[PDB]
Amino acid sequence: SGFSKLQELNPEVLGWINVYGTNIDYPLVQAKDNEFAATGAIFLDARNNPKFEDFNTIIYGHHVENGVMFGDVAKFADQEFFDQHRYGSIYYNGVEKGLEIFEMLEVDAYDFNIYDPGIQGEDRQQAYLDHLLSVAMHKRDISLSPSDRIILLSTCFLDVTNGRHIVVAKITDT
Repeated sequence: SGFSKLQELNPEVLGWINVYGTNIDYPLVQAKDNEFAATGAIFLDARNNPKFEDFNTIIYGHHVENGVMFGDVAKFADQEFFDQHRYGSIYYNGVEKGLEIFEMLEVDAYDFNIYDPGIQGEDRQQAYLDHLLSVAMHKRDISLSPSDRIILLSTCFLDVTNGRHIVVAKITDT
C-alpha cells in the first residue's frame, strides 16, 4: 500500500506495485518527456492518466549499469515461475487494488503495436487485446474485456539489442 506520509517525504510517488513472492516491489512515478538509487522506481508512460483510468497503462523499469535492475520480470519467461506467480497488488490514488497477471511476452522496443498507451474505443481496445494475446510467450485464460483495465510492465532484455520483457496484468477488486 502507500502512506499519506510517504507522499509527504516523496511527493513524486503516485503509487506502489507489488507482485507476491517476487522482487517486484516498487514505487510508481511519472515524469514528463520519457531519490531511488536504492529500491528502484517504475515510470508510467507520460501519455497515460496517472490515476490508471486508461484502458492500457504502460509502466517502465529502466535497467541501470550497476544500480537497480528488474531481474524478476525476465523470470516470467520460465513456465513454472509464470504459473506460480499470478497475483499482486497495486496502490494508486489513495486506493488498493489487486493485480492478476495473465501474460508474459518478449518484443522489440520499437514495436508500436504493443507500446501504444491509452487506447480508446471498445472494438479498438478489443483489437489491441487480441493482438497482445496472439504474441504471448506465456498466457493464462482470464475474463478480459475493454471494460477492464490492464497494465503492461516493461523492462530491458539484456540478451537482445533493443529487446524488452513485458508482463501484463488485469486490475481487479480485492
